[PDB]
Amino acid sequence: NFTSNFGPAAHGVLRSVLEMNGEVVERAEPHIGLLHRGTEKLIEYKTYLQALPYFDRLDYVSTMAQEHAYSLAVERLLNCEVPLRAQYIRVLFCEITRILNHLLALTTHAMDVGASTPSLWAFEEREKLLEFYERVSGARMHASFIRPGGVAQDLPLGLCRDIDSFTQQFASRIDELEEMLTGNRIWKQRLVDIGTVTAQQAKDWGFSGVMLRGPGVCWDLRRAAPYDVYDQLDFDVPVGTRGDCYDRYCIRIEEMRQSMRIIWQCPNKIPSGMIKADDRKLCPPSRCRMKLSMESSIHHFELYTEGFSVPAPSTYTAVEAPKGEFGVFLVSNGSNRPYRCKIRAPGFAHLQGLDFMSKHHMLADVVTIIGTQDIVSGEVDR
Amino acid sequence: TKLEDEQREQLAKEISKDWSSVFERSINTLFLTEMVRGLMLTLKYFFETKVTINYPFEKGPLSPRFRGEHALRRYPTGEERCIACKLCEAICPAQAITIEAEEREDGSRRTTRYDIDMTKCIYCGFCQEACPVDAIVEGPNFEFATETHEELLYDKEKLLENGDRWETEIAENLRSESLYR
Amino acid sequence: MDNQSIFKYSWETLPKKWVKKMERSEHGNRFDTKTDYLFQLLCFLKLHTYTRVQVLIDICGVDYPSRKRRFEVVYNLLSTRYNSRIRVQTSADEVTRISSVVSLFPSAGWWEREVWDMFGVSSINHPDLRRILTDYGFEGHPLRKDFPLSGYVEVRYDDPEKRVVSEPIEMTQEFRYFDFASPW
Amino acid sequence: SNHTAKWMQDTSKKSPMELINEVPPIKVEGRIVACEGDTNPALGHPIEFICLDLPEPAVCKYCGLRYVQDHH
Amino acid sequence: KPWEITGPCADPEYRSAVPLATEYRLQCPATTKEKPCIPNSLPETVYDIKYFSRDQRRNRPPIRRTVLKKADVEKLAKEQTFAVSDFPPVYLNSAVEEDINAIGGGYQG
Amino acid sequence: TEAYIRNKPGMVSVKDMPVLQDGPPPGGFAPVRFARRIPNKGPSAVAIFLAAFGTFSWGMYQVGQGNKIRR
Amino acid sequence: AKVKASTGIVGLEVVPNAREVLIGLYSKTLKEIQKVPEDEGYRKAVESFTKHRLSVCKEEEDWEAIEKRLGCGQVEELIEEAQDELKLISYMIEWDPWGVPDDYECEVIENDAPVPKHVPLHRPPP
Ligand code: SF4
Ligand code: SF4
Ligand SMILES: [Zn+2]
Repeated sequence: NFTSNFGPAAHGVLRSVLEMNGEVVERAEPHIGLLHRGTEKLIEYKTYLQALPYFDRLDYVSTMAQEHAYSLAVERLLNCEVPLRAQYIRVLFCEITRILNHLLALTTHAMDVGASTPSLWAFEEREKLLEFYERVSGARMHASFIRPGGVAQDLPLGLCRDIDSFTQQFASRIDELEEMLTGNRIWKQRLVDIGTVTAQQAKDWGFSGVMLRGPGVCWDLRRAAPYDVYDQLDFDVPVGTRGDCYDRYCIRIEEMRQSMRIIWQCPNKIPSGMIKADDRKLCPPSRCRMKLSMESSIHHFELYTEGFSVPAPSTYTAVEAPKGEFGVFLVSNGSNRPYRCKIRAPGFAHLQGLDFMSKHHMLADVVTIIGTQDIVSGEVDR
Repeated sequence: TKLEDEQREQLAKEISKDWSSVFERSINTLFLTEMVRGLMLTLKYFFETKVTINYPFEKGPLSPRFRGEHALRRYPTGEERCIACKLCEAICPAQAITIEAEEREDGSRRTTRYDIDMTKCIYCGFCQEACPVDAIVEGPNFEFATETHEELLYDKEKLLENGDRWETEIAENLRSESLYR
Repeated sequence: MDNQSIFKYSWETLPKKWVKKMERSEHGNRFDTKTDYLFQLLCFLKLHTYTRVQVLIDICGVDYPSRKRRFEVVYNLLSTRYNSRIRVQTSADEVTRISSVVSLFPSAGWWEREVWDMFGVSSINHPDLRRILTDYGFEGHPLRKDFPLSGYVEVRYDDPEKRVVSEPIEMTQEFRYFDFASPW
Repeated sequence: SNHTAKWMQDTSKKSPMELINEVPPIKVEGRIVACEGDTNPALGHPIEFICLDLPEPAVCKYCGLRYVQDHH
Repeated sequence: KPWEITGPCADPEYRSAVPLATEYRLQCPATTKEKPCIPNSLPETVYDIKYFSRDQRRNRPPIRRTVLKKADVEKLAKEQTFAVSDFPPVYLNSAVEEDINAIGGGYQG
Repeated sequence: TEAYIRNKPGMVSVKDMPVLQDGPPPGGFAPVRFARRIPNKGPSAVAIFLAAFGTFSWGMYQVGQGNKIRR
Repeated sequence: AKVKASTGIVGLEVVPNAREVLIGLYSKTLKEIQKVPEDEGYRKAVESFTKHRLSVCKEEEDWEAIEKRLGCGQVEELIEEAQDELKLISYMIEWDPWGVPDDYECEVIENDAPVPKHVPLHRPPP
């Protein structure tokens, strides 16, 4: 049994070591500490409103579902309701983020396997969506836009019209991409029956997201525990019949289309009203009030110096991120700094997956497995 | 693996119903019609126009809610805006601001040293939200790519004051964000 | 308002010998148990044909540097069939070999290695292999309340003297700590 | 002379203090004023009602404008 | 055009991805032709501020604790009795093998 | 701290005070498309097979006539 | 009629002997819990519901009908659950823990802290 190394597209930094035999991967094992930062230690020596950008930095492809999960955790721990327009725009952008992540993962998978034109077309579409981000608030990626209790700024005018234009042209673009890949005998023979996963060992190794929904078992948090407006937003939730690379791929495309259905359902129901709060003790007052009234200045000052204090208990909060069940565990006590905020990105489950499900294959199939897993070492290590 | 033998039989007994079906599927997989379809789509995109923004002459689209090279504005009278609240330093999530003040001679309070080591300053935005007088702001300039770390350690307010070379442009943005912010 | 059913049934049919505390909150239902029966309790679940959990979501450590039992291990795990999740939370001190669950849920080797180096809590059976997250030979366990934010020895720079080296910390612009507290 | 010497370096163009002394007083008519500039937002400088019952100008503590009562 | 015989390029419900200036963004984000006044409060609050009744936060019940001994354990074990029903409920859901063009003629969403 | 800021001009009560102008126009802009649709309109089986076989036979006949000329 | 097409899950494999295997498994579990363990708790529960499921499968006798009436996912999934339950019983009697000796505290804690409706909570299945 050879002992080969694998230190590679730019599909992240990761160190695979492979006990090999001929062209068979008898045992693959990843070394993962290669990008560590101490995000939990920092959050602790930090705060709530100051630690939001950390969640923005974890899993840096899907750059808003993380803030959405952290905001849900703080609200649950805090009992701070949020207005309907805030909920609606927040779901809208969570779904745009899902589409972003799916484009990137799917077409980077296509590049690992060998295609390139899908990568470039998907990256054009990603440019459009990132333009939506940077128009609404902040830079292209890492838009710290979902604070505890709602959003930071209202969205501009015309953004909905642009959303609609993108919706139509993007239905067409997904159709093009699927025609380009789904059905090409090369892609089919390269993807199908590569990395089968029975639901028993799926639930054992603790997969989530598309992975868990690949082979059989039909369970996503949006339908099970519908955290946000999602009820009024009926959708489809596809499910694969024989868990493997091809079925996870088709799941991803159907999830893109369902996300389009949601992204249209929102700008038809969005209830024009207020955003983000009704207490200038958990959400800071806007500029006019802050510079005209008196107690608004007191609350702005206290809220940007020490932040809000949340009570004693500890909670767990999960969100259907584009990858899987992104989890946050808060152990806050009294004071304004989050005691022991623990992350539960699905990267760990997916890498142990790689370990067991990458046996008795070839190195091209190892690359294919990483592709279909859609790993981001940022979130797997944090 | 006994079932796979049984499954592969039915799957063949199902699609191979008539002769037309087998013949069609065979010359389908034998004349590469999906290959031809992919090639034709590709050739269409080839003939079609491009994107290729041609950077150094026509830059990309932005939004007044942009974040970039910081700046310290000042009143129309030429009088500085910053008053040393320490709010920007307090809310800095990266602690990338250092600020040290003193009572001036005429009486008003101002900043003796104010610096933002731009690197350690990730560009998050909280600056322009904590300021009660709109002193510090993020002008829409992203072309500053010096060749020595020390520069990106923007100096003790001096270069930050020179952000006023954008004072017109920045001003525009602020007006368009006075409504909803 | 979520999973009173599974929790109630699990508590009313359990062998009540090995349950030290039960909390039916609305944040999350807690079975605080003794570290001696943890494997027994978890193997009861995942097998009983009503409260079958079958998936372990997280194994996180919490540090309380003011109690005799310093650490706190926590297992967050759901039931995909019965749409419910519970949080089994055990206590653990400095060196005290805690049982493993890699036999039941194979998805704990990585989470148990992570709780081996981040914290210092041991693990008697297999999963206590070498460290995972922290880089290499590392002095402390860098997530308790003692390992400072900037680390003991962390300067790491190139040396044309030889090649590259790791030397003790002499960082500039020391970490400022603001107070912000509020006596009401 | 010392503060602007601590922060400013050029000493060719006039310092902020010099400009805000170059602007003359306002000579308002009543007994109480409020300094922002000309807009309520987008110009900051929250309301800073300042009395005018002394024979010398009164500074504003943001953007010192030195209002002065006109008549007796 | 020579391709135009099969694929999305030969479908009347097909759109390209080169949105012209006038049709995509005819109003720049800065100087719009309107004047938006975002809401920030409800009238009831803005003229009847009352922060405890608004801040039902910190208005939560206290944490209630109880200890149990062998006597109470035995009593509960005896009084307790299961039933053929309401053990827990089950959360069952299965595949359906639905089409694609169904919902709203395959359009609305 | 909200009345005139939000809207000063002419209202008699706090209700019906502001003008918002935030969301979509009346109608939902469209019904949009989300389902795939790839028409299959190429010559399916017998057309292409007869094309291949006929052009092969005729090309062979032409090769024959040409080799006659060359001889 | 209508033997089966596919259970829908990848790990489970259909079996036409659903009724017979369920009868055998349930009889065995009834016998095991009937003779072996002490008459408390877990034993009470398992006796009750297992004899229930035995009776209902034996009476319905048509696997479609046994699913539709018993009200659980699939006969295969029920087979899995029964096998796992019997395995659990074996483990339990290997390390028989029944009976609280004395000096026993089980602190029941409860706080009714209200949480908003827009937070992920596993709403009960109807
Ligand atoms: S908040 Fe504004 S004026 Fe106040 S100390 Fe900072 S930039 Fe300076
Ligand atoms: S932009 Fe953010 S990172 Fe930079 S100093 Fe200002 S508040 Fe901090
Ligand atoms: Zn002034």
